[PDB]
Amino acid sequence: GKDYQVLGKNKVKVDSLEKVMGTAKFAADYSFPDMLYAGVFRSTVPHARIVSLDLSKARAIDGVEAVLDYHAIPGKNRFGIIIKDEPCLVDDKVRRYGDAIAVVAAQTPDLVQEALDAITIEYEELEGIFTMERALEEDSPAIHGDTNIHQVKHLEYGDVDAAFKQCDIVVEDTYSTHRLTHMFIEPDAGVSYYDNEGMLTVVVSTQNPHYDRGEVAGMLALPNSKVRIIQATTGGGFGGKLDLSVQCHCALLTYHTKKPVKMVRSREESTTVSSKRHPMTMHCKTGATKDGRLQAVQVEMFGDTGAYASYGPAVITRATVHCMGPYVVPNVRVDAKFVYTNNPMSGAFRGFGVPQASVCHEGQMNALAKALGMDPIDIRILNAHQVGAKLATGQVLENSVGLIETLEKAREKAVEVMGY
Amino acid sequence: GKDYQVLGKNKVKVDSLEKVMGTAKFAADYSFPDMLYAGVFRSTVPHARIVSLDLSKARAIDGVEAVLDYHAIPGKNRFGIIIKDEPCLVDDKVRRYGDAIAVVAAQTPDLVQEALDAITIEYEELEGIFTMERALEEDSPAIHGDTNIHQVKHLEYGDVDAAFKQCDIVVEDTYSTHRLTHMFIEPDAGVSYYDNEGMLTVVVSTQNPHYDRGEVAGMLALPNSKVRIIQATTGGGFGGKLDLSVQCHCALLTYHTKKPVKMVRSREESTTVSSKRHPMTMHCKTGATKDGRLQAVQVEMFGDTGAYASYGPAVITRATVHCMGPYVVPNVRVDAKFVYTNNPMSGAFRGFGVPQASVCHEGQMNALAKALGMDPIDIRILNAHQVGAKLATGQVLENSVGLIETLEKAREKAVEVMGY
Amino acid sequence: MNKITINLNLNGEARSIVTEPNKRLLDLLREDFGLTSVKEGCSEGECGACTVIFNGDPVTTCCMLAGQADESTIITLEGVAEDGKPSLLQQCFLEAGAVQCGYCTPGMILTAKALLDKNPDPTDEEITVAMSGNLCRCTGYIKIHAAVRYAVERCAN
Amino acid sequence: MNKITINLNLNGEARSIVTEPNKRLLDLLREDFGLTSVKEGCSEGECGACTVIFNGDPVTTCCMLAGQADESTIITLEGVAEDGKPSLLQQCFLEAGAVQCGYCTPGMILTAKALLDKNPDPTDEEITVAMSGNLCRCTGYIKIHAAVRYAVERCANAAA
Ligand SMILES: Nc1ccn([C@@H]2O[C@H](COP(=O)(O)OP(=O)(O)OC[C@H]3Oc4nc5nc(N)nc(O)c5nc4C(S)=C3S)[C@@H](O)[C@H]2O)c(=O)n1
Ligand code: FES
Ligand code: FES
Ligand code: FES
Ligand code: FES
Ligand SMILES: [Ca+2]
Ligand SMILES: [Mg+2]
Ligand SMILES: [Mg+2]
Ligand SMILES: [Se]
Ligand SMILES: [Se]
Repeated sequence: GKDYQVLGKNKVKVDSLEKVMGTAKFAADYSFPDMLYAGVFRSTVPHARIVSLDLSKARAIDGVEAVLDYHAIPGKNRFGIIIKDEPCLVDDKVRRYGDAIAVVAAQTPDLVQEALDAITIEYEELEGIFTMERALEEDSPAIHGDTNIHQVKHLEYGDVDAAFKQCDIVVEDTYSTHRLTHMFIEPDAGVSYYDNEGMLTVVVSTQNPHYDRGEVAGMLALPNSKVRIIQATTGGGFGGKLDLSVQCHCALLTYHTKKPVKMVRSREESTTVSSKRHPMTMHCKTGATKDGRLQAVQVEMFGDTGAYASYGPAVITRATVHCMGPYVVPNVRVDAKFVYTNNPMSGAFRGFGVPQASVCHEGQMNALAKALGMDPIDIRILNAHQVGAKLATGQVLENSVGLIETLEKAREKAVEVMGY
Repeated sequence: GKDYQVLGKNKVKVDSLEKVMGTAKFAADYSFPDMLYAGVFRSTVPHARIVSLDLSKARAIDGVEAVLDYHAIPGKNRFGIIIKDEPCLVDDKVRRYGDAIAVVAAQTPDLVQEALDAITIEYEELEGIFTMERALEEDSPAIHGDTNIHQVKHLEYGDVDAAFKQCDIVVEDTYSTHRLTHMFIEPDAGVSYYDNEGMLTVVVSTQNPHYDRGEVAGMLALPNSKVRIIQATTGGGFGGKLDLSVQCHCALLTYHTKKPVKMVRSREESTTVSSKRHPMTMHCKTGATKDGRLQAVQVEMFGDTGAYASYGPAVITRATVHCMGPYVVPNVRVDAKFVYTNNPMSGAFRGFGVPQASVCHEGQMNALAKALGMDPIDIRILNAHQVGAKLATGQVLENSVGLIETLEKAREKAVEVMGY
Repeated sequence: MNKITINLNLNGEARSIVTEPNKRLLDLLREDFGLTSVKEGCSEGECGACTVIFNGDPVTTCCMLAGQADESTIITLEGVAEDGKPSLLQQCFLEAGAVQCGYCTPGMILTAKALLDKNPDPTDEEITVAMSGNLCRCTGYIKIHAAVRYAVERCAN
Repeated sequence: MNKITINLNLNGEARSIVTEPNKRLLDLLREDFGLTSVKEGCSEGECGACTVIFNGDPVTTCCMLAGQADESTIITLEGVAEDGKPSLLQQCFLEAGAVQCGYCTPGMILTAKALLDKNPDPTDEEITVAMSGNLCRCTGYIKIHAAVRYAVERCANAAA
């Protein structure tokens, strides 16, 4: 259909050969002469203040070339994919477990760990917030600024207070999705160095090399054109590699030692430090009529974005806009609030808050289909989006809409294979 | 003169840092794991067919990975910057001393030399041609095709036969220049290999990587997009690094061994094998009136292009177009004939035939000035090109012509610094 | 601690190295022999990314001490290629679409090769259980299996 | 042929290597010590590109056997930098336009430095003779000589 020269065809990928031959090099596969190894000394508490930090004994180890804290940063010390609330190295205070406090560079991996076990630190723990409830309490201690309210969106389409009176059926239920981690098979790894021509470079497992460049250049106060980021062959990301991982820590050390700095996270540290999916809770109420046509959807959701924003602003926004499934709803009300907590940093994970939202609306639909003796597919085909329909945002679908086809073709296939 | 923001300023070069720090890498400074070293077995005779070539004893040496002749080339075996008359490895016959016949790849430079010393060969020597006079004799063997005449040009402008009769003065002399070598301080060097992603690559000391690529791709029968040529920090060329040096021999050895192949030429081999400046002999007759105004120039010249064309075409035409000098001459005739000989290959050397041409046109101007008792600078200002002058090719100068300013400024400065 | 002498047959050739024993077989292969096809995805024997053919049998090199590779025959992904070219198995993985991020690929191929080197005509079930020691987060395993089934069929001829 | 032990101070640090004696000092520095700044432009003492400061004097390493570096103090270009930064002399080559292809540069800088370490305020004539063992095919030497002169003036300038 629509005869194409190469499009559609199953061509051998341009990078598969080196992957099956084993010559392909992922970040951790890179090695350079005089290359030093790096490790990060992190927090063991979730919320506190650093009263005392001693790095003297670490530095005194024969083989350790450097041990640094935020003072060592010549440029800025605030980063973030959207909101600059993430430090490279804690300066302000610890806001989570595994927060980056200091970084070490040594001749061998063991010397790294030796230098790490020699560092001592004293904390002045604060109230670690772990529930959205306690986080909303105007009483709770602000993890950021003077409030624990990160994002707040409100979508109002038509008039739901009215429509909820033209419905012969109305279902209400509270939905909740948990916390998950990308679990890409390749742990976070990177290597920074000044190349032969003096170019500060970072080879790394990432999903956005250019974003990484800005942050590094910012940290070192260098124009972007003078910082090179090479996205090495990457072993999966699924969203967990959009935030900074080792880029700044490696670069920072290469900046001070002028030598290549390799940092390869163990599975444990990789999972402990990377972002996680936003665990959400969604209060929903959908009203429909006999025939099955939806009349109004109302949602009030909350989100635990964690110690730092990360993709939180984008998660809440995308969630708010999709919470009312791929169906035509003339009336929509949405209240969403994301809060900062001391729980693992929540960010981007395949779906951007839509998987969580899908459970909520699909749970409602299947609920209405059960209360109206309709086939879960038909009740959907009926309210399914089509070219010409109007979205809760006032946008009108003008092209590419094959939702009903995915419903029919799918059901059909199901029948043929599972007896629908 | 135009307030430029940065233009004209003595800005530190973007590549000077690596050069003063010693980190800049020239081709020979590159080394890779499992890299082999390569050398070339070259002819010791000027013109001859190869009766026999034994590579068995060279191949038997423990440590030698490959010993190849033209039979190992999968693609084409004819190359050349302008005319494809150069082989990668000699097939039909040797045309010069130092002709590349076979190549060797081994674990060490000593093994390579050992391999070369073990190769034996038998030639059927033909007549070596070393004079343009013998080359033009049609009974002399044809180094290429059916004649030793390589190029011929004729520039006819106005009418010199009529012009010379109107002249008050005519100077006639035969001029000639010699054979020179570029002598860039860095000898030819290169290294080829397949990179991590299987990309065939060649890091080389060159002046034209894109040209190099097309040749290598043509030898290995590969598309241009699948052959990477990286011009390493280059230690000078002056025209001597336009022709292929080691690119193909290296690439070929890598194609067969699949390993990195490094080839660094000794100064001797580099000079013996690289191009040279075309020696030329120019017969000139220049006429003018008493006021010192030029009326006609007639040149009959010859050039020895050596065993292969190289820039022979570019040299004969450029020299033909400029041999009257930077002066308005209403009547010019130029005959130029470049011939093939078994002398070293003549190619591009800073000037493309104009240095040789200037020896001629300036020698003429100075004899004119002396005979007419004029100041050498004045006789030149009088006939100098100016916006609007008509050139011997019919071209009229429309802009950017400051010959008279060089003349005046030069004399003014010389009066001051040398007592002109 | 004294350095130990290790003799083994790595990727078709007899090698021998004297080194400290305080390291894993995975480290020995990656660092001492430069075989970086052997990945380290978890450090606890779960992902299988560090799988290598240890005496006809696949094993997690992150669970073995360097010294234990003495007198053994080890084959890593680099040893699969035939004179620099993709073996049949490797070719099938290429055409089948069994490769996404490619981090698990080395182990997968080695497990599938170890199998096929013992059972040329395995059942889809024998194939599944055979590679159940290797985790992939990209493919869903579908197309990886297809590549193995693909190879076996072409193995018939 | 038995191997030999060579003890020397290379770029500030005491090094020791047990190697075959049949190699030039140029090969030792480039291959065994990885100092590629030491160039081989001719193999016969003419170009000076392989120059290194040897016990305080500029010498052509292609004319020397590896074992002859025993008990010596050698400084290659890599050892001129101050904490990974361009020394004054190096900064002057950068600014004076003394650098074109840059192949003769390591040698030029070392020869200049060898002179300045002995005589901080040389005459122009002394600068020339001191660097007459280094050939350049790009600059015509004009700006290379200027760079050294500029370094001498700025050095004196630092009389604060
Ligand atoms: N019309 C289309 C659409 C998609 N594709 C195929 O599917 C891929 C996905 O394309 P697209 O939907 O445009 O998404 P991106 O290329 O921007 O990939 C990012 C996306 O990719 C996903 N799948 C992943 N797959 C792998 N192997 N690894 C990850 O980390 C992944 N992370 C996730 C997450 S999260 C995201 S946001 C394309 O590369 C292509 O091979 C196609 O052939 N034709
Ligand atoms: S690192 Fe060995 S199984 Fe994962
Ligand atoms: S293809 Fe990515 S983990 Fe398997
Ligand atoms: S290579 Fe030593 S002086 Fe030229
Ligand atoms: S700058 Fe090129 S040889 Fe000196
Ligand atoms: Ca990133
Ligand atoms: Mg070239
Ligand atoms: Mg020629
Ligand atoms: Se994501
Ligand atoms: Se040239």
